[PDB]
Amino acid sequence: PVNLIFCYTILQMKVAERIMAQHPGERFYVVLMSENNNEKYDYYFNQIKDKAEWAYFFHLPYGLNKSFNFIPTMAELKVKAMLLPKVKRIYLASLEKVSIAAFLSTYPDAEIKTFDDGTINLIQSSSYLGDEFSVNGTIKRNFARMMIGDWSIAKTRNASDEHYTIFKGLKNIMDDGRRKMTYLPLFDASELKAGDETGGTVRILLGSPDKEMKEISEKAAKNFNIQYVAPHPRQTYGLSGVTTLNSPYVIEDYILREIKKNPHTRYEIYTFFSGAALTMKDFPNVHVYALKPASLPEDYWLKPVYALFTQSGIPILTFDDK
Amino acid sequence: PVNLIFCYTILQMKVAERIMAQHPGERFYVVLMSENNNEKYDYYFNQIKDKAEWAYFFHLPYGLNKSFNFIPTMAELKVKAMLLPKVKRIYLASLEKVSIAAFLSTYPDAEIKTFDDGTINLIQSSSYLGDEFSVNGTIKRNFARMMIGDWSIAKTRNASDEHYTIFKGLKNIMDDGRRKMTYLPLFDASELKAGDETGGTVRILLGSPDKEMKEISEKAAKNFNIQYVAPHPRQTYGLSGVTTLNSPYVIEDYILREIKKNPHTRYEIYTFFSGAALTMKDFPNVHVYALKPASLPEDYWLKPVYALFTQSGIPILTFDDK
Ligand SMILES: CC(=O)N[C@@H]1[C@@H](O)[C@@H](F)[C@@](OP(=O)(O)OC[C@H]2O[C@@H](n3ccc(N)nc3=O)[C@H](O)[C@@H]2O)(C(=O)O)O[C@H]1[C@H](O)[C@H](O)CO
Ligand SMILES: CC(=O)N[C@@H]1[C@@H](O)[C@@H](F)[C@@](OP(=O)(O)OC[C@H]2O[C@@H](n3ccc(N)nc3=O)[C@H](O)[C@@H]2O)(C(=O)O)O[C@H]1[C@H](O)[C@H](O)CO
Repeated sequence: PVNLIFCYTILQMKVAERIMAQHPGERFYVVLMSENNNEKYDYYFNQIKDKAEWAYFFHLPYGLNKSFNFIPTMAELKVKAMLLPKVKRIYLASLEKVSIAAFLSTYPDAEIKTFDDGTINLIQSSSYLGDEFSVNGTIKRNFARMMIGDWSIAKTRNASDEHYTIFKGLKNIMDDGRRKMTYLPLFDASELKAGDETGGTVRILLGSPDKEMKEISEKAAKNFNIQYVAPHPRQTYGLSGVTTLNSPYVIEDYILREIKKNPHTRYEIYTFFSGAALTMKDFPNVHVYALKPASLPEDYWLKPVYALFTQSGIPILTFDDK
Repeated sequence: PVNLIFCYTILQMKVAERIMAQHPGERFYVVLMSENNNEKYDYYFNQIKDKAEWAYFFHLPYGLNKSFNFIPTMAELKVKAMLLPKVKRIYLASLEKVSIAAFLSTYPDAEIKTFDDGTINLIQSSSYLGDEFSVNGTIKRNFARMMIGDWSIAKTRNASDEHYTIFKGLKNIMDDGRRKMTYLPLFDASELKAGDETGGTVRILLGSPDKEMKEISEKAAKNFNIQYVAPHPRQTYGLSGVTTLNSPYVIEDYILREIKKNPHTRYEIYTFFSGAALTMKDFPNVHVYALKPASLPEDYWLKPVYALFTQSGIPILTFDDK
């Protein structure tokens, strides 16, 4: 059972030390957040880091704080005012309305617009009320209760007049009639120039960052005659028996580039339900398949995942991974 | 007139690019906040950094986000729950109740306690209503209106039952009868062991981080026969004609150490109204003097500064710096 201490000055770090002293042997996680980095801050952060179970130094940019911990001189007031950006518009992910609410309030006249957080935006309200998520005290119900509370805040606090979504024609959690819904594709079909799939077929497995998925991935590659793996940005193990694509791009960027260079090629994307399937749903010459290993429980994924994939016309291919 | 974009994923960075594309030549400040650092995040941050006027990558710790931008698997839900700290107590600076309100709400059952932000805590409510701060549209009135709004939030939202102050016997802005006020000194007199000032006198000027203060500082040192300067943690210029103390400690730490080693020495601290004067007000064998250069306007400092210094028994020494 931990105590947290949040500090943004050296003296607050000393105070934090005094508090720790009065609670000897208890567990403390100390956070320092400052815009200034200099010898003294590091010296004092190191000091409190030796005394706490866990400490972190969040580094911020110069000018972030509109507020003052000290009593400013008139000059310091002038400097601060004539430095602050004059902000006309803030764009942020719908759920960042919750996590950065405090900052939005310091710019009450800015026009706010939101964009998809990601595939989280595709779970409808009524789905959070589903029986899956309605057992009191369970992990799934805590998730749903947390989402419902946050969407409510994102939708009704700090008014925003527009939401950009990257998912054409799936109902968005943000579409509540209090804002314009605007489709914002990741590409322009005009610049891509894809034509008829008269050329060949390229098969790619989307790698998983979970290492327990290694054998299952390797078995999928064989079972389905898949030439390539595109590793996940956080994937840290290698897959054998398949050609790994070493590219600097995430899959959507990689595939859009390859389509432009190969406008007649058929790309087949196979995945263990990555959100990239929903993100690439409407890319030309792209055909997504979901893979379902028999050895995983039917409820490995939440029910809305199957429903979005199915609504989106994405086949689910089951296979006995043994 | 700037636009801000806040992002916490790679794809949100692409979206941010699309938005920028639709607003060609306008000014954009882009912020990326993530717990994950890997090749792909840096590649994509660099990319958007080449496209925006200003961009920053705030690095956060692993686990910070209780929320999800994607639809989690059951396994990912389990991992997240069994990782989150069980928090019993949060200590934070009174004004951090405002800036980190969003985080407090994710731990609604934690006991919250606050401590001084700093000398800002010593300006009373009625003082913000002073005539100095009551001219509509001025920089001082915007400051007061901002403080009044934030203290109100800090005092009445997310209930906290106790405030630690480091300033004995000056009225605190947080003392509103909705919390215990607790004095928390920076030292124990029991461990310091200061005795009668039978030894010698040490005179120290507190350096200023403002370089326009250089000549004035150097003239003060001569006029007042001050042996030493203790530079401010952000001071970046050197003072001539005085011995600069090269120490790793801030003044309060330095002086407490020197007192313990020299319990009969008289320390005289001279300052251009540093908050360290108020912080060290009640240190044994310490005698603080405020310095007021004739060449600065009478309103260089705000009126509550003079009043706190005067209430605290701190002489103000005027001198014609020429
Ligand atoms: C905080 C957190 O966990 N974030 C995770 C990310 O670290 C990863 F863990 C995961 O990834 P997941 O659904 O599969 O896919 C998310 C994005 O990762 C890229 N990708 C994925 C697989 C692959 N083989 N090649 C790729 O290039 C695509 O751009 C895709 O749209 C997850 O659920 O495992 O979910 C994402 C976020 O949803 C995403 O990073 C931003 O939209
Ligand atoms: C964000 C921001 O501007 N922060 C500023 C700091 O960078 C500096 F700019 C200033 O400093 P100021 O009142 O003089 O004093 C603040 C603290 O700095 C240390 N000190 C100061 C002068 C000196 N010669 N030797 C020292 O060791 C002491 O610990 C003192 O209590 C300012 O008003 O100029 O105010 C502080 C904060 O109030 C302080 O850092 C935390 O309490």
